[PDB]
Amino acid sequence: MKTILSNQTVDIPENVDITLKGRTVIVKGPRGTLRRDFNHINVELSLLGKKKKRLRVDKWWGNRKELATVRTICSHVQNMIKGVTLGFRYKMRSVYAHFPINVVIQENGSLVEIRNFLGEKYIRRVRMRPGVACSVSQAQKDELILEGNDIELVSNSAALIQQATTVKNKDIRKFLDGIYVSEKGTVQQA
Amino acid sequence: IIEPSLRQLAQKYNCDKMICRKCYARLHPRAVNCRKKKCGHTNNLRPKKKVK
Amino acid sequence: DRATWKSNYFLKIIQLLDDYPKCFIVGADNVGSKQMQQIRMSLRGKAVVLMGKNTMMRKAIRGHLENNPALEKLLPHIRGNVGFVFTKEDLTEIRDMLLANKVPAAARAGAIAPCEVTVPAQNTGLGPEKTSFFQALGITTKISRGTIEILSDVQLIKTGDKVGASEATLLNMLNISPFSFGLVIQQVFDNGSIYN
Amino acid sequence: VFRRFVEVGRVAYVSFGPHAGKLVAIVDVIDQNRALVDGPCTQVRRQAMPFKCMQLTDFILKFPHSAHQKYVRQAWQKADINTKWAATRWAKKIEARERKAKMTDFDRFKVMKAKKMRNRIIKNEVKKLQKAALLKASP
Amino acid sequence: KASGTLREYKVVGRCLPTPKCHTPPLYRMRIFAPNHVVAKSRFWYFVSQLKKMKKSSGEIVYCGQVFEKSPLRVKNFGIWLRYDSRSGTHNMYREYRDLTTAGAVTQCYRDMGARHRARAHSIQIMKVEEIAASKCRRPAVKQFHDSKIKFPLPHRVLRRQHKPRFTTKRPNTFF
RNA sequence: GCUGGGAAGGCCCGGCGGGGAAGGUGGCUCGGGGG
RNA sequence: UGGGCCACUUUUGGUAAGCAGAACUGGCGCUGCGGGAUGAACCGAACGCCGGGUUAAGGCGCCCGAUGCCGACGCUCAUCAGACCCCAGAAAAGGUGUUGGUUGAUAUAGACAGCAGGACGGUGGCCAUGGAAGUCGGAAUCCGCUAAGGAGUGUGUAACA
RNA sequence: ACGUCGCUUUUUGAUCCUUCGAUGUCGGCUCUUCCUAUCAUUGUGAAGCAGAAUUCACCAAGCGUUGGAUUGUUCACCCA
RNA sequence: GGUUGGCCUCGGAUAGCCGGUCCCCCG
Ligand SMILES: [K+]
Ligand SMILES: [K+]
Ligand SMILES: [K+]
Ligand SMILES: [K+]
Ligand SMILES: [K+]
Ligand SMILES: [K+]
Ligand SMILES: [K+]
Ligand SMILES: [Mg+2]
Ligand SMILES: [Mg+2]
Ligand SMILES: [Mg+2]
Ligand SMILES: [Mg+2]
Ligand SMILES: [Mg+2]
Ligand SMILES: [Mg+2]
Ligand SMILES: [Mg+2]
Ligand SMILES: [Mg+2]
Ligand SMILES: [Mg+2]
Ligand SMILES: [Mg+2]
Ligand SMILES: [Mg+2]
Ligand SMILES: [Mg+2]
Ligand SMILES: [Mg+2]
Ligand SMILES: [Mg+2]
Ligand SMILES: [Mg+2]
Ligand SMILES: [Mg+2]
Ligand SMILES: [Mg+2]
Ligand SMILES: [Mg+2]
Ligand SMILES: [Zn+2]
Repeated sequence: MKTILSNQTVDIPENVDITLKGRTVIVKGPRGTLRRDFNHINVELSLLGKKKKRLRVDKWWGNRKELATVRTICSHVQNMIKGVTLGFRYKMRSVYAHFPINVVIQENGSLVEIRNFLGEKYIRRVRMRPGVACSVSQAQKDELILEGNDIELVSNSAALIQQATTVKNKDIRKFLDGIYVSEKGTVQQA
Repeated sequence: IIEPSLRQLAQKYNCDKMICRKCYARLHPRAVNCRKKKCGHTNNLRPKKKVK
Repeated sequence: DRATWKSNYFLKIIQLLDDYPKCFIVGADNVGSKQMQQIRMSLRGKAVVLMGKNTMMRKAIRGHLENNPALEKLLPHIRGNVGFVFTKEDLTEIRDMLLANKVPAAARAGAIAPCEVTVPAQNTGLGPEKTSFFQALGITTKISRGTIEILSDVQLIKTGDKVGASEATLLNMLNISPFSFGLVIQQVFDNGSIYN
Repeated sequence: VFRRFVEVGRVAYVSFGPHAGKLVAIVDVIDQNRALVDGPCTQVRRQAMPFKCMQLTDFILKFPHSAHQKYVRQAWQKADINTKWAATRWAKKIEARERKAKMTDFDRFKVMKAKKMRNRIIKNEVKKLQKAALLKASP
Repeated sequence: KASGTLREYKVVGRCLPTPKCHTPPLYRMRIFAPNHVVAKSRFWYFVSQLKKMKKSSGEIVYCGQVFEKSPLRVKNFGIWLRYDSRSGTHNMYREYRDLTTAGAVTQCYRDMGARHRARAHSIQIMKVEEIAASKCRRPAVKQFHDSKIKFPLPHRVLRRQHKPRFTTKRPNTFF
């Protein structure tokens, strides 16, 4: 069955404006600019209000598979609004049983040094994605704070760190050591 | 000597998971069907066995 | 059975609200089953309390109300986990005893703490085999007279924070009063009147 | 993005089929592929018609769906589509394309003569404008 | 049975009069067939299943096409049918929108072939009925019950791909 | 030529009407906009 | 001439066989031609030497004659897709991929899914016992508060919790 | 387990279609290539995976898979 | 032995394109 119209609207806040160039959404909030294209999805994007700034996504004559993309675009756009207004902050805890994992943050938070993961002498060098800054928190002893505007980039940077500290040739249920994403949140808390 | 709350966090990514009985795929705890073609997306799943 | 159970409930509420012209609406916090029996015993000698699905309450007092007026004021007021208590006594004698018969419920895991409780420095008195819980939470203790003794006060918990799974068990073994809270009244209804 | 929509009262131009070159009004829609179609002032009686042969215009009539032909004709005649259609660039390109096809051998000769003179006068003036604009002496 | 654009036929038959019952009862059926020859053949197929009749023991007294009584009106058709799958026989209820009853039945024969690989000889139409818009059960049919229905034609594919076969301009799809 | 002596359909605002409704017009109510 | 063989269907032995043995009709042998790429037996059709017209079976992206139809309606994405009698490869069993259908059920007296509270007393119910308290087992399956609690669905504990 | 569905042609049968105016008939030696139903090695998932060791499974045939005693042996068995 | 006028050029999108013009920024 092909459904005539599947549509869904996201509400743009006042401090952020959205500009459309075809299926290319440019989000210009107070924390920067986020730009991402959706030319791989055949949808219609429209800015509705001059007062409340509504963005509506429409799919005409869609099958089940391509109705699933309507809310995917809306969720991606809402993350752009969230990123440019509040930012994205991922907190990572470095858990270990015996050898403490020493983390050194190199230039501008773009390189992460893992020294003593499970006591081995190999040095792990993980590069942050562009626009993502890593830092060592001052609140808890073993935290890493990943801050950025794009949830795609911040979360993938966090996954790079987590997958770098992977135990091999041992029982992962017993050797739980590593750096894991503790919570996912924002900056500015609003 | 891992303090318990961080022990739970590590177990979230290492232990609290489902295993496909046909292709041993490591799945999220709420999985009902395996995500992999090579077993045919079977619903023959079992919990990952604990060290307890 | 659901139709009969719902119909039985409608007959019960409508006959009870016609019988009792004075009632309080009361909110239900995290009140355990042992407490509802406690209040139900302490109340049934002279009054009755009714609790259940809020929609059953709105529907009963919307279709079978037309016999009497002044009852529609409850319709915009029965919201959330709230119910009625029906009484024939005065307001003061029922409110004060309702507030008096509080039950000191223990702190469950994953429950918020609106109150702040701090353990003092005193001889706990339990056996010298429970130091693991004190060591896990970070309380330094030494054995005195074959018992565990707290050398200084430590700030166990704050207002409005999460109770740890291994933190609530130290409350239970120490037998102190945690944050506790009962069947608190929302507002009253006296023959078509709203007060505090 | 979309500006022209299939809807009740939407006037469509028939591109091919037995009714090619006609204007019709969409009265009702069926099964996504076809529509109830009626052109009372363009000699197309009510009938089903695939959406593939339609090309939507910018004219929308106001009548309820599945209304009788009389009401469609009244809506078509009031604010008449026939004169409005003939005034559009779309229609006069259709008409121009038609008269060029029916042009005879004598007309082809006279067009060849007129085009020859017109192009020489225009292309003269282009050279003059080029030569004039070539006088740019400034820092 | 093959197909094409099916037509509705009103076929009336009866047994031959025998010196047991002088006036045997008359029976009527609605047959959707490409032509009256097939319609008469399918009539004997059905009355033989229901009653104890044969073409040789009976006769057909009438076989005329049933013209659609409102071919200018859009209506929803509910069709009850039984078909034999590769592994059994199933009863189906299906809905279609069309201007004619025979057009709706023709849609059903194509749809059963497309979705269930059912050939016409396996399909057995047992009830065709014009249903009200509020009695429809299929969402594909129901979504067209909108007095303000409005939809664009999104990605118009060029169909004259060989006239011209070679060109300078790439085709437009937004119209 | 035949057919349901075709079925529909067009015009006569079809006229005296009756009934039914809904893919519900106007109006009214509620919720969002342009001076 | 008295070696036959093949195909539809019927049919005996055999696990089966491009095996062995019968019945019936047709065929190959003795037969070319169109189609099945190719092929004794399949499908069409049987043949003097030619011109024109039309077909059969089979086809009409290109090889390669013919769709270079503004063909109709759907279904399907395959990191071994599929693609035409004989025929030249596949089963049981699975899929929360998608499509259609059957039956049943819940729901404004508010379903479903999520987030958040309650989830009790007799009773740590009886007989098993070393502890089996709801959860190692054999039987029973009740009462009250009830909105609701099973004298218990699973985790867990030696038993508890 | 009781049952039941397959695959393979490295076993052995079954058949007798090709070869009886002849296709040199076992084993070993030598040498190349191919298959994967993977013994090892690379990368992984699972465990009754603490480590060590081992077992099951996936992508996977790139690379390697040996020296000897007895036997014509193929096989077999033992030594290292 | 063929042949029987030429086309001298945006990039491309397709749920979109093409053309023109005033301010801003690039010498
Ligand atoms: K003879
Ligand atoms: K003889
Ligand atoms: K063999
Ligand atoms: K042989
Ligand atoms: K020989
Ligand atoms: K040898
Ligand atoms: K040897
Ligand atoms: Mg979400
Ligand atoms: Mg190991
Ligand atoms: Mg002989
Ligand atoms: Mg013989
Ligand atoms: Mg034989
Ligand atoms: Mg033989
Ligand atoms: Mg011979
Ligand atoms: Mg012969
Ligand atoms: Mg022949
Ligand atoms: Mg041939
Ligand atoms: Mg072939
Ligand atoms: Mg000829
Ligand atoms: Mg061919
Ligand atoms: Mg050709
Ligand atoms: Mg020879
Ligand atoms: Mg020789
Ligand atoms: Mg030789
Ligand atoms: Mg393999
Ligand atoms: Zn699997």
